Amino acid sequence: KENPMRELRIRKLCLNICVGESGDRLTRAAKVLEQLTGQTPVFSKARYTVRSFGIRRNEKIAVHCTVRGAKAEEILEKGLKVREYELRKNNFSDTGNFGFGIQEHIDLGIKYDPSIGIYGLDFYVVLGRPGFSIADKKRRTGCIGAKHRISKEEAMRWFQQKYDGIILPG
Amino acid sequence: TNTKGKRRGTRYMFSRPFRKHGVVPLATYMRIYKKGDIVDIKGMGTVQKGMPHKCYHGKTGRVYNVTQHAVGIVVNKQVKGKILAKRINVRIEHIKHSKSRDSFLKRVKENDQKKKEAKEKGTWVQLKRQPAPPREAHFVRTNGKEPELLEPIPYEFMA
Amino acid sequence: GRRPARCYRYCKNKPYPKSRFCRGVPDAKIRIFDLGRKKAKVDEFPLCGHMVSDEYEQLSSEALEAARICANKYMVKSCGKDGFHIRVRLHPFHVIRINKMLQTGMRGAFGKPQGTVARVHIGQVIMSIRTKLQNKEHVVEALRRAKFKFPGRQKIHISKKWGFTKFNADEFEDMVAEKRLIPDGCGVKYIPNRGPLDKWRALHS
Amino acid sequence: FVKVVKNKAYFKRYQVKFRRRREGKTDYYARKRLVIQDKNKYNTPKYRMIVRVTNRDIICQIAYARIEGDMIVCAAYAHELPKYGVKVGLTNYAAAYCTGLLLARRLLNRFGMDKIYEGQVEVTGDEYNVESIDGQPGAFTCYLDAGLARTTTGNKVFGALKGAVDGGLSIPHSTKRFPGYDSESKEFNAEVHRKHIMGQNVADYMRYLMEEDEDAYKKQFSQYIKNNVTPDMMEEMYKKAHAAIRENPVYEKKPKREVKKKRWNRPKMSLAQKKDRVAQKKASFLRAQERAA
Amino acid sequence: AKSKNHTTHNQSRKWHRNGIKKPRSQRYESLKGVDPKFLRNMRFAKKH
RNA sequence: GUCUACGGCCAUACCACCCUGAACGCGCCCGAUCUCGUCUGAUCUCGGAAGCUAAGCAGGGUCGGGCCUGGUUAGUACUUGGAUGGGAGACCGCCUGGGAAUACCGGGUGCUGUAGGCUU
RNA sequence: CCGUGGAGCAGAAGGGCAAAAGCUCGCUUGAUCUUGAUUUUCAGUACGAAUACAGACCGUGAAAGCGGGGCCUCACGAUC
RNA sequence: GAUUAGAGGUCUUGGGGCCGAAACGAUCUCAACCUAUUCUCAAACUUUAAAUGGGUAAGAAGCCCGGCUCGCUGGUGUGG
Ligand SMILES: [Mg+2]
Ligand SMILES: [Mg+2]
Ligand SMILES: [Mg+2]
Ligand SMILES: [Mg+2]
Ligand SMILES: [Mg+2]
Ligand SMILES: [Mg+2]
Ligand SMILES: [Mg+2]
Ligand SMILES: [Mg+2]
Ligand SMILES: [Mg+2]
Ligand SMILES: [Mg+2]
Ligand SMILES: [Mg+2]
Ligand SMILES: [Mg+2]
Ligand SMILES: [Mg+2]
Ligand SMILES: [Mg+2]
Repeated sequence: KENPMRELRIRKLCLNICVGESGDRLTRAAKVLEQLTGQTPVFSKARYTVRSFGIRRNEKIAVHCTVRGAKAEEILEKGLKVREYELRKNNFSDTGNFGFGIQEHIDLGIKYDPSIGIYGLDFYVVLGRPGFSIADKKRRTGCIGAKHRISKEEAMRWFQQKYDGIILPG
Repeated sequence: TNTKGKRRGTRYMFSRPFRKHGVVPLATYMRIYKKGDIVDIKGMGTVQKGMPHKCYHGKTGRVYNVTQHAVGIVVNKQVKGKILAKRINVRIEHIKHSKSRDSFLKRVKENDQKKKEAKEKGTWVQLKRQPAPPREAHFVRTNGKEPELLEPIPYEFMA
Repeated sequence: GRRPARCYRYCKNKPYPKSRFCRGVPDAKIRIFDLGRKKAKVDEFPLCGHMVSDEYEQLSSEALEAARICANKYMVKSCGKDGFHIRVRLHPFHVIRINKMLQTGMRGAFGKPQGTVARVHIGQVIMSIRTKLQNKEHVVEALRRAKFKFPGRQKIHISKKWGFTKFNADEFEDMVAEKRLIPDGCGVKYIPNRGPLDKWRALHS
Repeated sequence: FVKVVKNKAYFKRYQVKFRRRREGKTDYYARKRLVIQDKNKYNTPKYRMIVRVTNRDIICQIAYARIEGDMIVCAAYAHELPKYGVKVGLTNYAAAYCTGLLLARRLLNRFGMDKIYEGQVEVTGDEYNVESIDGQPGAFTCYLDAGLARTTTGNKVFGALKGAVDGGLSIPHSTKRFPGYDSESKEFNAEVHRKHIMGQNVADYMRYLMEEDEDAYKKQFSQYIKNNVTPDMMEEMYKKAHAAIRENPVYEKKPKREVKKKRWNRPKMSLAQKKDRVAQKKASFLRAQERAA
Repeated sequence: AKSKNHTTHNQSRKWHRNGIKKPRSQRYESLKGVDPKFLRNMRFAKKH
């Protein structure tokens, strides 16, 4: 048997692009990201100052956004279609989440505009389960127990069964 | 010479006890002090408002004025060859009812009650607390077993 | 080069360790605190002999090293190269000071660090030798001739414990047979009846 | 590898927080400023109104703190509304208003103060405050205890506050968090607040469902259809509920039924049992291993 | 020309040879230093 | 027997894993027109009641860690007062009183206030 | 995901602090006017610093409340 | 915060080699690492924690009653 609603569902999908310098490149990356995600993304300032990468304290160097639900699985479907539903054993974290990256963006269904240029990005997905909001709600916060959490094997099974993908070793 | 700072040498006196830091329990705030209660002083470093000076820490005084958040108390301080009964204002956190007076109050109520009683009976009853009297004569019964010998043990080195 | 040892024999000052306040302390001369066949188990060196202090004083780190060298030399001469295990059980942590004169005099007379000494209490072990049962007079003689490198008075005591452990030798073997302590390295692990049953199963399997 | 964070030293030095803080139920920082009476007022009670919105219920209580534990003088529950007429919709803003009004009227009726301080009999949803009447007992005064709720505009805790204020209690407040305050204009729309109080914001939702979709409407309001409540009649039934509350606010306790004394949870086993268990566990392991070898 | 810097060698004897007298406790202590509005009340009550 | 709202004392209450939860309740849960707020109705706010004890939560278990409380260590360490006591000293013994703390070995694993329910 | 503070709170150090005293926003000027009392060094004198009040005008918050400078311990000056 | 010594684990990395095109595939190792132990320490360390000691109380200015005043606090001749 099974519990009808202890099943696995994706609860958020995070997209980010880290360009490493503020300016026209940054705002065009924000533009392509918001065109892809249908909503305005946000800028993240540099935490520290390191001159090896040519960055300083508190300038926007990356643009990221998060999605839930319908648009989340559509974007994830596009990304996995680009990655031909192929992932590696080490692509999955110990907490049940996973992710990957796309070297360039116009392949997943984005028209090439010569002005904006080309940009890669990182997809990440946080596998969830009904009741995970306990860990972050305000009134009576608590843990999510031991049985209810997600492990690497469960994430692998969910990925290979729902999206009929292949986990090549590596 | 030394320094005349107000908190010199209080790193242990004003500190919090082990595993007792954090929010002050509200029972301290929810106690009632009236005019004339005998009260103890114990500086608590968690709150810095109305902190008593270190020389009154561990002293017992009498409340003479009650105010929104603090209490004025008269306490004796030994200055050289004379004692001054001086009045200081302490916030309610650094204060605590003295239990040295409630015992005497309960004793007063109890011996007053036993004086009111037996007044019609005419019998005699003792009220003054006599000191521990010498032990009276009694018998120590051995139950057929003789007391066992005790002897010093021989010296033999451990270390 | 250094002042006579009689100038620093009594525990007259508070312990004055090397720390963020006492800086520039020269390194103590003794660096090695045990030698011999220290890589030996607990069942081949049952005999243990201590040199125990009889006076409350402070012993110089260098004198510690000199006694260690003398004991090691006699031991390698007598009981072979690896038939024993020394252990000096005093680390020099109390630094001493010197107010050198070159003419200010006694003004500003707080000394600079000079060396390190170890404060020793009455009935405190100084050196310990573990070896086989038959080298008893060898241990005694080694400790006796090491005594001459120290000030004050010391005694030699053949401990009733088994090796460098806190268990009596006359039931150490019975207890290890019963599996109440498990040997490791140069010591033993006590196994109380308090852990989870998984460990009990593991060590009874 | 890596350090073990939850080390024996970690547990030895760890200091737990208060039990209520651990459960997340109490904000002691706010409680200190909320329930503490001034020292020169001595044992004068400092009443306060607790409002707690649950997933299926509204809790309203009047409490003053005491050393052994704060004491509840009056309490009112949303699930008592079906007695007065509100058969369904026990969590919305209207239900909060009715339960606050019921708490206020119950307090006064217990407390011998109904003929005085009737308050807003006709609901208007505007700024109202009760004044003490000379020659008569002073109006009851208390302060809202929002708890951990986020006090943004339109909160049901503020709805209950408005309900009790119209009931007759004197509670300091301002018409800024009531539904109807417009941030930009910084103005208050008493009519909007009144329609929120009377539940029109659900009536237009149900009519909006009528406009396009039927099965979705049934899914959203199933019990509404079962209880036969229509968008137009909600204002009338809420008016009737207010009238009934102001008529008979007294509370009668349900009669107590004798218990059959049945234990529903496992009792704690004793030392002898838990020692025999480990003894026989060791015996069983030994007897299994001596064969498996 | 150095000299002794500080001491309290004879101070206890000096204090005790006249005796450290406790403050003269007595009923009806003064009302100075009391909360002004409560004092104003007590004056009004005494007046009326 | 037990839960909810507000608590008092703040681990005998915490932490890790495992088992069980009748009814009410607390929850998870279903949506974003209105109130409200976000990059995102994830959080917060709002409107509900299809499903579920999976999780939270409650009870119990672990020769569990910790914590609390005892025994041992121990009349040991230390110490008030005394001696024309010993000792070259370092220090030690005695008389008169007080008297610890690890390791090690046991026991326990929240009590309870006000109001309101369920066990018809 | 773990994380009792192992960070931060201008500075020395110490104490204190986790839905905060830390970080980020919103609004403001209680760093304002005024009489007394008290503490700290103390002679129980000043200065400096600080603590409870009281009387007005305010700020903030839904409110209880909190605030007349900096989380506390130091950062300052008679007569003419 | 100093500090000695051996035990058991792994690839978490580095160092000598070895079979390997290479392979955390493999051989020893030395190490750093982790887990249990172990020797010795602190005036500016501490969970614990004395002895000696520092306040306060041991009644008539106290208890128990009845009644008045209040412009303060007040659900309430409530509290004080
Ligand atoms: Mg010479
Ligand atoms: Mg000296
Ligand atoms: Mg708040
Ligand atoms: Mg001279
Ligand atoms: Mg002189
Ligand atoms: Mg949702
Ligand atoms: Mg559950
Ligand atoms: Mg379960
Ligand atoms: Mg245990
Ligand atoms: Mg209860
Ligand atoms: Mg039945
Ligand atoms: Mg805050
Ligand atoms: Mg004022
Ligand atoms: Mg600040």
